[PDB]
Amino acid sequence: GHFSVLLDVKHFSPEEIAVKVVGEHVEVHARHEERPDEHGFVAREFHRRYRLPPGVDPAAVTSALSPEGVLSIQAAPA
Amino acid sequence: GHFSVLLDVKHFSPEEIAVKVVGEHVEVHARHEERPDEHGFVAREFHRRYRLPPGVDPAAVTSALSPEGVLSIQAAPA
Amino acid sequence: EIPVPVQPS
Amino acid sequence: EIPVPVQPS
Repeated sequence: GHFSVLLDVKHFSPEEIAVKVVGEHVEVHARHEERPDEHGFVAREFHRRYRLPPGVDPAAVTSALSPEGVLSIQAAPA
Repeated sequence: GHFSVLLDVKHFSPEEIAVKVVGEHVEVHARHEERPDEHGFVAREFHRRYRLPPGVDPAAVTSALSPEGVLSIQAAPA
Repeated sequence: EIPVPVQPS
Repeated sequence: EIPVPVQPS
């Protein structure tokens, strides 16, 4: 099997995103500490969870972040 | 003085938003527990902070959420 | 700290 | 639990 997801993570830098395989799921945890903006301060955080299909090796799961702010999590077909 | 802010809180219901006056600031804490979506599950959380001008009574601060998902926090001119 | 009710509208 | 490095690209 394979795994392939694309995510918009526009407010987060690579160091603010944590991807992990926990059980039968791929978890994405993005968090940024308080930062200034036009009107005040803003801190943001999200947690996304996707299931990992049976024929996919958790060790084959890679993650990359594009200069456009698109996070792609993939596991090539086995 | 007065206080008036407008926020887009599209993913949160009134019960998932907490507005409070802490010191010289107005804090907005929005959090929703894990919920299903097109590809997986998603939980979201944000914390915004705005300063409260000196001539504004913290007791005069009101908050309302429009059916369009716009949160307005206001304190009428004193 | 003072809590501010979020009035549904 | 296995961690997945986020590769900058």
